[PDB]
Amino acid sequence: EWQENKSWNAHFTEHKSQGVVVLWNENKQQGFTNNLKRANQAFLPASTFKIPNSLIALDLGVVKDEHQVFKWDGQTRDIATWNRDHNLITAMKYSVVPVYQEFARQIGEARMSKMLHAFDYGNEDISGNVDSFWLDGGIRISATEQISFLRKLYHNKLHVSERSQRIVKQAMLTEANGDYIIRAKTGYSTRIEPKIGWWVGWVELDDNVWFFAMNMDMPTSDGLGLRQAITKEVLKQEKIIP
Ligand SMILES: NC(=O)c1ccc(-c2cccc(C(=O)O)c2)cc1
Repeated sequence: EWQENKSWNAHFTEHKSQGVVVLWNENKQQGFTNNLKRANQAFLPASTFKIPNSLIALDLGVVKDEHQVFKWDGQTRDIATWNRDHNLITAMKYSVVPVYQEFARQIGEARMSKMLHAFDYGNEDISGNVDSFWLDGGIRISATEQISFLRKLYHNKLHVSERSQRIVKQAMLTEANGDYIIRAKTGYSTRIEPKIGWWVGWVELDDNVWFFAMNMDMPTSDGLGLRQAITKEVLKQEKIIP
């Protein structure tokens, strides 16, 4: 079941923004959104693709564990935190594209395609460069499809090892306190219009889990913080978090 709650539209417009938030109550098996159509609108995943990319790299032995160090290749890029050594945890944290492009080249077209078919991930189309298709290739995924994929990961039901799924869920850790845990990944798609931002993941409570997927128009990088801020306004209104 899916319910549209148009009162949530204010969380976008009052931030001078436009987008969709999708929530899924795991215990009750019910979904909610401010915009049913945009909840099903398919976009480039951009850096949210680091979730499936991590899983594939781990399960094929491209990445040995969350401590293996991926050396900076010495090229100075415009994002300062990219110009250093990383492991899987910090590469996720800082959304280090060049590390994951190396992952993708080592995975290769055939294995990448097979894995995304097995994951039932979006349109399963990797057309483009093997090392940039999630940024300017043919792959597309909607917010509700992100939730489908995340629910499989949470329950260790994807067609990779349990170990691989546990490690990626560790690398997705974003916030934790006495009230909730958030495991999630941001995305920022700029190479093809429309420019958008993503935030997808879930909120762990003592007695339930709330999955979420949001995207929003992102004409400038100045609004990137709104990905989390808008989502948290929805979570607070629904009393999922204080
Ligand atoms: N102007 C830009 O092209 C640009 C590109 C990427 C980032 C970035 C880098 C690291 C983490 C995140 C993030 O959202 O978590 C975003 C910022 C700015």
